[PDB]
Amino acid sequence: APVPVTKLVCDGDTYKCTAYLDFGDGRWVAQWDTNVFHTG
Amino acid sequence: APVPVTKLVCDGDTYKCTAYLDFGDGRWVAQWDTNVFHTG
Amino acid sequence: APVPVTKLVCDGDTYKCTAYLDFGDGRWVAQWDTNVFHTG
Ligand SMILES: CC(=O)N[C@@H]1[C@@H](O)[C@H](O[C@@H]2O[C@H](CO)[C@@H](O)[C@H](O)[C@H]2NC(C)=O)[C@@H](CO[C@@H]2O[C@@H](C)[C@@H](O)[C@@H](O)[C@@H]2O)O[C@H]1O
Ligand SMILES: CC(=O)N[C@@H]1[C@@H](O)[C@H](O[C@@H]2O[C@H](CO)[C@@H](O)[C@H](O)[C@H]2NC(C)=O)[C@@H](CO[C@@H]2O[C@@H](C)[C@@H](O)[C@@H](O)[C@@H]2O)O[C@H]1O
Ligand SMILES: CC(=O)N[C@@H]1[C@@H](O)[C@H](O[C@@H]2O[C@H](CO)[C@@H](O)[C@H](O)[C@H]2NC(C)=O)[C@@H](CO[C@@H]2O[C@@H](C)[C@@H](O)[C@@H](O)[C@@H]2O)O[C@H]1O
Repeated sequence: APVPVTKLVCDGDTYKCTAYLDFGDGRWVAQWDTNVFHTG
Repeated sequence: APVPVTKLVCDGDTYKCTAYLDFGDGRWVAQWDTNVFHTG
Repeated sequence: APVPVTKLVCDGDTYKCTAYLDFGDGRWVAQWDTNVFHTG
């Protein structure tokens, strides 16, 4: 079931974003690959 | 063009995150595959 | 290392979401491909 994201972070060493989820004991995350770059 | 996200959810059954968008009739979403897992 | 997201936007022309990061000079983003579609 869809559950809300309580905090979103991203990481330019791992090239992943991690979404902390509201569910159960509070220790579930969603995580996906991303590009990370400097604008301008 | 980039539009704001009003709410972000993720789902450990479908392995998707869904971003509700502020645009048009209010019923547009962005969605992507994700990993979902327990930590700790 | 993980850094906070300050703003999340998504774009139905590019089919990407972009996360502005709290890091460094403030001009780093994470960006990933997404589906974008109308619901209901
Ligand atoms: C002089 C200095 O410290 N420059 C920093 C860059 O080194 C750093 O870019 C990463 O550098 C490592 C090598 O140390 C590479 O393996 C990565 O591929 C580089 N990442 C990117 C996206 O270019 C940048 C960026 O820092 C990274 O991304 C941030 C958003 C954050 O997650 C940091 O923790 C992460 O290291 O920062 C310069 O200051
Ligand atoms: C006893 C009990 O209820 N255990 C729950 C797990 O079943 C559940 O893990 C999912 O289980 C289904 C089969 O029922 C699998 O098809 C999924 O692959 C499992 N998902 C994961 C990520 O392991 C877990 C996790 O719940 C899921 O993810 C949450 C973040 C949330 O989105 C839930 O709605 C979703 O079902 O929870 C245990 O309690
Ligand atoms: C009459 C009108 O303006 N209709 C709009 C649609 O054209 C638009 O759908 C995009 O249309 C372009 C060509 O104009 C296509 O290349 C895209 O593939 C279409 N995208 C999608 C997702 O269908 C829709 C949706 O607008 C897009 O997505 C929004 C979330 C936002 O990012 C917009 O800036 C973006 O154009 O909107 C209709 O109103």
